[PDB]
Amino acid sequence: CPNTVDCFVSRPTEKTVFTVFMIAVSGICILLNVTELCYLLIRYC
Amino acid sequence: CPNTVDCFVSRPTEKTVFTVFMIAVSGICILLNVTELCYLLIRYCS
Repeated sequence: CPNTVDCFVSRPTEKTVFTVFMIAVSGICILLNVTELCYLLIRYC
Repeated sequence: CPNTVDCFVSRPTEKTVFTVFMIAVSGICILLNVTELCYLLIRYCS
């Protein structure tokens, strides 16, 4: 590409919406998995 | 034009050759007119 070339993304807003959905659910899934580890690591140890 | 755009000149070498030719001949015309001042001045200086 000569110098700097401007390029344009397809459906940036719709992709952002679905990205936020997947990141938020993954963060929730992390918390749901940490608590189970916390419960299992207070009885045994 | 977005950012910097590359553009290409038509016949740059041919145009440079004629540019040098015009500049050189104009410089000669300058010298050929300065001497006429010297010839005119020495008449009124001596």
